[PDB]
Amino acid sequence: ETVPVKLKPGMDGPKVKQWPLTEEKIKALVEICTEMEKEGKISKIGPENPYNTPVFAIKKKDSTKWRKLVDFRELNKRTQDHPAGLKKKKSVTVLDVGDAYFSVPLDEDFRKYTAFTIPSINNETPGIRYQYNVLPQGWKGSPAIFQSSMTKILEPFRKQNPDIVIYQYMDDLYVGSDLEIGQHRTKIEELRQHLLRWELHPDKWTVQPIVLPEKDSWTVNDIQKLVGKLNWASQIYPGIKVRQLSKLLRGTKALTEVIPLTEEAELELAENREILKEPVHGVYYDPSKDLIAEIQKQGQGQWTYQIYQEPFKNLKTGKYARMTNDVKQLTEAVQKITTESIVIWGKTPKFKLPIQKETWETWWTEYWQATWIPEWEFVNTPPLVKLWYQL
Amino acid sequence: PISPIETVPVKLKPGMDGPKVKQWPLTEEKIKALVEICTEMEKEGKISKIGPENPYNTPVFAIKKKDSTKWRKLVDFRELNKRTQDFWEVQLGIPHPAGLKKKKSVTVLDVGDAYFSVPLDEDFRKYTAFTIPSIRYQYNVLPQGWKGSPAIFQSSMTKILEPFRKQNPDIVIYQYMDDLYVGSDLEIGQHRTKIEELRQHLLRWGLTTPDKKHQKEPPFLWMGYELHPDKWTVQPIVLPEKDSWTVNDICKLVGKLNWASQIYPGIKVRQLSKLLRGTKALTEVIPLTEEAELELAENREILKEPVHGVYYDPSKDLIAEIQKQGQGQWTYQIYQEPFKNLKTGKYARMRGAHTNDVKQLTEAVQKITTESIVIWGKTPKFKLPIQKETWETWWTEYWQATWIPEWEFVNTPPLVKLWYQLEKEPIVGAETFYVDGAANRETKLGKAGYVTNRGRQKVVTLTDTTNQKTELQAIYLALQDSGLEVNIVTDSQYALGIIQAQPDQSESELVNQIIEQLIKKEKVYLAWVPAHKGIGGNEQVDKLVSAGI
DNA sequence: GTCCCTGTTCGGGCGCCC
DNA sequence: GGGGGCGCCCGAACAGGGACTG
Ligand SMILES: Nc1ccn([C@@H]2CS[C@H](COP(=O)(O)OP(=O)(O)OP(=O)(O)O)O2)c(=O)n1
Ligand SMILES: [Mg+2]
Repeated sequence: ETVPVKLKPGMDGPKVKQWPLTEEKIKALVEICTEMEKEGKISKIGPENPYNTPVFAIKKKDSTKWRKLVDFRELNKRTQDHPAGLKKKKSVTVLDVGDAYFSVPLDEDFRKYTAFTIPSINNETPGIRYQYNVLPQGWKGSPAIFQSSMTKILEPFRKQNPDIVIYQYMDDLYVGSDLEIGQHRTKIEELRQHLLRWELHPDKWTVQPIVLPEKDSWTVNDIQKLVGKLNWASQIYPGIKVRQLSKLLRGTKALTEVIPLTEEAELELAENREILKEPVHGVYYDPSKDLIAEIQKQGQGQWTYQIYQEPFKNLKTGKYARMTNDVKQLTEAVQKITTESIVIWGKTPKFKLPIQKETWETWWTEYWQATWIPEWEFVNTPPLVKLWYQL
Repeated sequence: PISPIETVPVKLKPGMDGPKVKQWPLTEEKIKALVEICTEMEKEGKISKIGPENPYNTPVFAIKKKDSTKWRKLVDFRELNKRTQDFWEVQLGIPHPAGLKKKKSVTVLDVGDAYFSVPLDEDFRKYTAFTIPSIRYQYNVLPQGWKGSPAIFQSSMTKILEPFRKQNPDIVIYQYMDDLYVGSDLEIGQHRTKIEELRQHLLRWGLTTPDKKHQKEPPFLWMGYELHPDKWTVQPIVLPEKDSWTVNDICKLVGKLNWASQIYPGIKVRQLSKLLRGTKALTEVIPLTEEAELELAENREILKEPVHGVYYDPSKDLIAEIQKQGQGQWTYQIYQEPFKNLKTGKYARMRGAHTNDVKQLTEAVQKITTESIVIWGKTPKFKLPIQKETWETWWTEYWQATWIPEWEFVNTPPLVKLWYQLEKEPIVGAETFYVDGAANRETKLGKAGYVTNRGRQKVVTLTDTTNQKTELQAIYLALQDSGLEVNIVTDSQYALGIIQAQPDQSESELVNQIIEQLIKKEKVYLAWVPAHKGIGGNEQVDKLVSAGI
């Protein structure tokens, strides 16, 4: 018997257009769907169902098996309404427990909101439309409805393994331990056996502090860059000051003129360097608000990011370095940053991506390996903040 | 005959009720066509006579078809359409001959009186009430004019063909409305056997396939094309030849050209498209600018030539090559073997107040990639008129993520290039200009000006300006009054943001003037400083331009 | 706050298909 | 004098960030 589910008040279901898919992905999708249809989990539907949600498919690692991925972000926004110890574990392992959901049927009056459409190559046919009969992978209702059954499956494993932390987020199960790798892995395989029957390291993660140049001669240009940087940074760290450094710039000087640093300007630069090695004071994570992530391209495979909920109130600031394909690296960056957020606060950030919308949409699903998909928006990075978080 | 297919259940939108819109006068000729049609349909159950139980009514007319021998009965359901529920359209796009693979055997079938062979939801029939002026009827089948008719037809058709598709996986059926292209790798005898099986399958579900519209030999007429065995051709495109052109007639002209550009390389519509700018209505007459009438002529010459396209071979590579046509115009040719186009096309969309050729190229590449994926389900390899190192410089100095798929350089001018390059470090022996501008939001008066480290200063008063403008003007002034090498310090994220993205084109005349200057210079270094923080001598020029505003 | 400027969406013509 | 699809171009509406008023 089914758990009634509803939409938030005054919201209609998703009506998002399916985007074009490669031949590979359509073949995988058609193969997957016909068998899901043969198991009763999805049903063919017509066009009188006015709702829709995009689908695609990712193939994993070195495998020859694809995974369907319904982009349920809109439906999740409209669907009716966390272990702190997870972020310490030496190893964290992430398993895909999405298959579990197809054991629970889905509320009849809600099924129509899960509609999706399979495209054909060169539009040989009209789209083929399906809807779900069971808890769909990637819907936010799915882990909720199935939670009670989930607790009951882990219960023996958890009891017998008290120092293993198991966390669930959507289709994912995060499993952390302080075990030696090998004992950890032997444990993970213990749980898969356990589940069948029915690598992360959040230590390594480190903050990327704001940096100040150090050098033996400064030009007017050097100092102008510095004062501008510090002025911005004072919005984050109110203890930054720039009066002495700025009085070295009195007059109308050539950019390449060399300015010897006075005692106090040397001093003030010394404080600032230390005021920067403090934690941002007064930042309290609030679950009623979205995590927001900004990413700036620093070049050379280097990417800087900050996570915050209110301007200049960072929860984390970090770096992502890589080996060249910007769009791939960016897509990888976004997955790593989301991963960290789920592990640290149990939520998914909203991304401000420094890329053109068509550029991103044309390629991001070639590099996507997660079972969830974060909200995002596209923005043109003002070239200034690129300088501020610079290496 | 009417299909024994299950009807598709349909509702009015809530709180709403069927149309009560009154029949309109009708030609004597049309009325006979209608009665002739209606007594036939009525006889066959397609429509049922209704009485005064039926309050509703919607207007009907008729237009003559291509066959120039039969009428098409239409209903202006515009009112019922608004009150009818939403559908999710299942037609996702238009098939293209360039995506067809070579087939040993080919058939094109049309379904006869297709709509009228698919039953309409019984509880919904009442709202389709119509009056044939000198009888009152309702529809029992899909009406031509109702908005649910296409998706319900296309969807019904897909259900009907699915058993056959499953049973015959290696027969290819391109299905556009009621029109079927059937391809097979069978010899003509065995293929004809499968066609008959497909027609019996269709007939069982009430869909007829009249021999009259059954094509058995090349060239096949399909989707506005002629399909020959090793090449396809677009059916001839005839451009108008007026002397007085209206908006409506520019708009119809641009359309045929855009349609044409799928196989005729080189087509351009910038100068024609720009005429449409600002106009009030379709009636309007516009005078062809001299560049417009010139452009029109080139296109005219292009269309006089003989052109065809080929079919797709999946065992070969997809190659796309792009040519710069100037002014944000691009053409491309997609092929697998040299000088045998699969298809062609153009990109000309103006995205952004300010941009440059490398960005525009990147957008063209992205448009082609998405289009290749629709038609062939894969990305092509590119041939682009841009040096590897031009690209590499851009990717190095642009603060955004950008990327072009696998590509190779072709030396076919005009090559895409960066027209100037801001310095990364300040310039020795270059005069340092501290620029600035202020404007009075109420009076709209402003000043732009600079101060230099060599003691020069200059203020220019402006009228009807904006703060951003004055800030761009100050930079233009420093550029105008400086040597071939100049250091400029600004406090404007606005100005700094435009100039640093290296545009070579802009909607803004002032930005264009700036660009012209940036191209003439040997070296420019543009630096930023926070405004109003006493930074000399941003501070000094700030007083000069603030004075009086 | 207001004003300015820039981007996106989206609806309106037209083209083509049925 | 009607419909649905895709495409193209355009302008209108609206969103979001920066600069400014005192
Ligand atoms: N302008 C048009 C053209 C077609 N249609 C719809 C979509 S396709 C369907 C075809 O109906 P018909 O069977 O009357 O097609 P035709 O008249 O093309 O050939 P016949 O088979 O001879 O009857 O009509 C429409 O609403 N408006
Ligand atoms: Mg027909």
